[PDB]
Parts: sequence; C-alpha cells; structure tokens
Amino acid sequence: SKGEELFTGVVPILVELDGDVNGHKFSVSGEGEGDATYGKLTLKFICTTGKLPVPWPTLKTTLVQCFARYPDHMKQHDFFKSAMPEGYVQERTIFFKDDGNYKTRAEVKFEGDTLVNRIELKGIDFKEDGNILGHKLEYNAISGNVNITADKQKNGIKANFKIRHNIEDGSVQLADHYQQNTPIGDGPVLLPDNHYLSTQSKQSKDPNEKRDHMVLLEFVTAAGITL
Ligand code: NA
Repeated sequence: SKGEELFTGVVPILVELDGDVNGHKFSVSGEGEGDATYGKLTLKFICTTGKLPVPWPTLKTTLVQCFARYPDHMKQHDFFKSAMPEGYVQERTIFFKDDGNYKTRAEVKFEGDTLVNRIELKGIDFKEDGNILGHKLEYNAISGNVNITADKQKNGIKANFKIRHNIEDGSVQLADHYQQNTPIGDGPVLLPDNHYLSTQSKQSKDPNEKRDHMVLLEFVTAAGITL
C-alpha cells in the first residue's frame, strides 16, 4: 500500500482520550514515537485532570495498531497502514467479567507528520468496590494475541482477544475485547487473511514526573501465516 510508506521511519505519536467511567470523567494525553519496521512504540501518557479514576492497566489496550511490524510475506494483510493517511475508526467493547464495560471509539489518522489517536471512552455498570474502580489490578506486563479477521461489509476488519489482568488476591480479571475498524476514505484497503498481532508491553514511571502518568514500551508483531 502507499500508506505503508508513511511508516518506514520513526513517526511522532499524539494520543488524546476523553473518558467517563461510572460518572468519573477524566482525560489522558500521550506522546511518543513509533517505529513500525521494528513494531516498536514508546509513549508517555499523562492524566490531565488529576488522578486517574480507573487503573492504568485497564486503559492500555485503548491508548495505534498501524505501528505493527508486518513480516514481508504478510504485508498484503496490513489493513491499518493501508488506510493511511486518511485513517480509520476503531471501536471496541471491553467486557470486564463480573463487572462493567468500556465502549470506545478512536479515530486514527495523520495530522501532518504526526500520527494522531483521538479517543472517547465510556464505562458503565461498574462496581464501585470491584477490581476496576477499587484499584485491585496489578501493573505487570500485558501480552497476548489480537485475532484479526476481514470485514468485507464495512471494507475493514474485526478483532477479538482476551486480556487476563492479574488481581491482587492472586486471581485474574478477564477483559474480553471485541473490535471493529472501518476506513475513513472511500477507496480500497488491504483486507487481510485471518492472522493475529502478537503484542507485549511493559509499564514504567518517569522519575521526574509529578502528575499521574504511565510510560509504556510496546512491541507489536503480526504473525500466524507461514511463508
Ligand atoms: Na519504521
């Protein structure tokens, strides 16, 4: 795709999120850079409204899959870069087992040289004393596979995957993710064969930062089709 060309170097990233979970409204801004040749993302996210009212790990999946490293033999399956620069809309529902759900809508597109992810998030049906609002999740590394399928009807893709968040008591909190992506333009995109994105991250802190924030280092690699 011509879009793929926009990702051959290091690209600045800007993320903006407006959230409302159970009436607790918050905003997050993120900045960093992506190097899709290596599937690599380095970002710092800041809560700009004060303290974040949900755990940072619950927002990781929401807070730019156009930065995945696609193997050469799979580059015909990279929907995300093929929709650039006009971009795509990503929507998810995230069901936290035995608790509430997030619904998200993200618009991902270039503004000049910067890849921008503008997100709205709504959470409903949460327990004030459950694992999310009651801050019971661990901050350990999240990894897993995002299973992608083509959606010819919307000229896009669907995806599904589960995140198993470790909880303090030693069990896990499931977050079942359902995803759709639709291009913004009218023209053709790459509609992929079934495959997945193998995604891993590590969370850290900026020692100089006094605001509530998270630093993330992430690698995203497409896989599952053999040469
Ligand atoms: Na690159």
